[PDB]
Amino acid sequence: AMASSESAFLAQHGLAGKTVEQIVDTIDQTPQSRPLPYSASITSTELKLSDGEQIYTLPLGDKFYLSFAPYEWRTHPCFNHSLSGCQGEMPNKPFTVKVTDSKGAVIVQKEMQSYRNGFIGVWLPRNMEGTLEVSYNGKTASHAIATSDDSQTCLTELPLR
Amino acid sequence: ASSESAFLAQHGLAGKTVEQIVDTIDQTPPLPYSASITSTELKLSDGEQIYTLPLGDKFYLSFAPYEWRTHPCFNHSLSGCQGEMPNKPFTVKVTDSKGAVIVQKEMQSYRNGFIGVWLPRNMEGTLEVSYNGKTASHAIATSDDSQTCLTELPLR
Ligand SMILES: [Cl-]
Repeated sequence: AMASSESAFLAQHGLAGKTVEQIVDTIDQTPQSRPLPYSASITSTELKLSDGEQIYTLPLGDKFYLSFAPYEWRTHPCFNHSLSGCQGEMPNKPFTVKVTDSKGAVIVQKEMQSYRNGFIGVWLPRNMEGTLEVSYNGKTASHAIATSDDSQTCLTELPLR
Repeated sequence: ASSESAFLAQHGLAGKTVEQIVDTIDQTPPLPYSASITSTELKLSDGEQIYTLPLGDKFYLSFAPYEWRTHPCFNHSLSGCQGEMPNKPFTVKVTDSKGAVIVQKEMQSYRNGFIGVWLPRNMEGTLEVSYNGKTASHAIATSDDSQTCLTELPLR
């Protein structure tokens, strides 16, 4: 009969009518310093949103979201990515990004720009295992990744050497 | 925890992707809640409040082949007029405007007489359904304002 607080939250933060990917992309890529006015974190299966004590959960779709932040000097640990609170070391930098699965298939291969928050997000098939490689100005980092339901959505262990 | 998050947990929708939730609902063999799907979201209600779950990259189209009788339908929901041919085998083909075959599958209609397909967004094309040497066809589109229910499929 009446609009939920959850539905109203969506409407007031610019998120109504968007697909869940567009919502995640919009939030992760917002060109503001952190923290954002509301909290947002992402797991293998849910986007969690909050205006205060109260939490809304939006199911993800067919694709797993991995957000990673390459670094040169220092890093911080991360399991589920905070779209609203975390700052990576390298904002607005051009990277070359390659994701390859366990049987050699290239899933991602392109030039990507890190966001204001220093992260890059990719949308990946679920239940794969593979490798992410990142490269910047002659330097590279790589790390094993997986996209099962218990896999992390945040990868910060990418020291460029 | 919000009314919304609790609702999902309580009805065992927690940790499912939005496609799994839609599939579960549409394919159920008497859900204690209401549900309606649009081009861009799933609406859920407990009768007091309405929750909205954004869909993903694919459009959900639910359709009902028929032989003798049919009913008009805008967006697909649990309530309203149901389909006509429950738990039957069909062969479903979807071709896009440039002739690419998008789906070609044998699919079983659900207890409500519908079949659901997940399609790329912003495409136009044709849906064709076969059953016992009879066929039905209809133009379809998956734009942000297209309907998610198609009942105009007379098997002939
Ligand atoms: Cl709510």
